[PDB]
Amino acid sequence: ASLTEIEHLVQSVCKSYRETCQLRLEDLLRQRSNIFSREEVTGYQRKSMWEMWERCAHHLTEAIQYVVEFAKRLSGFMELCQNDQIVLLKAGAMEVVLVRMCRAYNADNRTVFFEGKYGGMELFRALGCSELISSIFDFSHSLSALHFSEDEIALYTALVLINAHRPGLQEKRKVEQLQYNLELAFHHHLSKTHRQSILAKLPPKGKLRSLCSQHVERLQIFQHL
Ligand SMILES: C[C@H](CCC(=O)NCc1ccc(OCCN2CCOCC2)cc1)[C@H]1CC[C@H]2[C@@H]3CC=C4C[C@@H](OS(=O)(=O)O)CC[C@]4(C)[C@H]3CC[C@]12C
Repeated sequence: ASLTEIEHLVQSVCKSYRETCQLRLEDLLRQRSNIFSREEVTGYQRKSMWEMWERCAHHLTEAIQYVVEFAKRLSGFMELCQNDQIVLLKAGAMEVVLVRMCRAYNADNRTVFFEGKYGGMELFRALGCSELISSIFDFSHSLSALHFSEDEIALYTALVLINAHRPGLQEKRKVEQLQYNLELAFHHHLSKTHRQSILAKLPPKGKLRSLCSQHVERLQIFQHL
């Protein structure tokens, strides 16, 4: 790859990310003081497990659909075979959503933007799996310490998705090549902006995977990508 190719790849990834965010960062930041009242937190906790899962499942489906659009606009992804596109999305879409969450996360009070306001992990009590939700909130907290720019999140999430070690891939070296060009792009961007230090601070692949619920993987969205 040339300097021109790598610079064009950086631009493509960052443009795709920009066009596939549901919410604008500036709006998310302005809304930080808009926190659910105790009455509203109560209302969420009052819902049945099913009622809460129906709401959350829909929001996650939408989030996943934005990740799919992100992938489609990523230079090189649509050139991979259909099997591999699907394998990568199945294994990585939720991981991308969990990274994207830090944009909607407020480290100051440990809240996430959800249905129009900020709320803590106690909003999600009716779902059960309290340890997992805590672990998810802890994960966003750790990511928040890095102070990612949007271009950084864009390049990092591209690499979360384009992982040549996902079991079930049928063009392994082709995915390896795209992954490598994305590695070049990410490392390039970080060197030029003097941000190489974040490489050592990024959570490992295994960490992201452990945060993905079985219940998410069973959502019908994964049969209709
Ligand atoms: C953390 C939360 C829970 C996830 C989870 O997995 N919890 C474990 C669990 C527990 C029980 C369960 O259910 C059992 C009940 N059973 C199941 C079997 O059937 C019977 C009932 C299922 C799962 C999720 C839910 C919604 C997620 C938001 C959805 C959308 C966005 C927008 C996006 O903006 S953008 O600009 O970037 O695009 C940024 C991200 C953000 C903020 C998301 C952030 C994350 C959130 C809060």
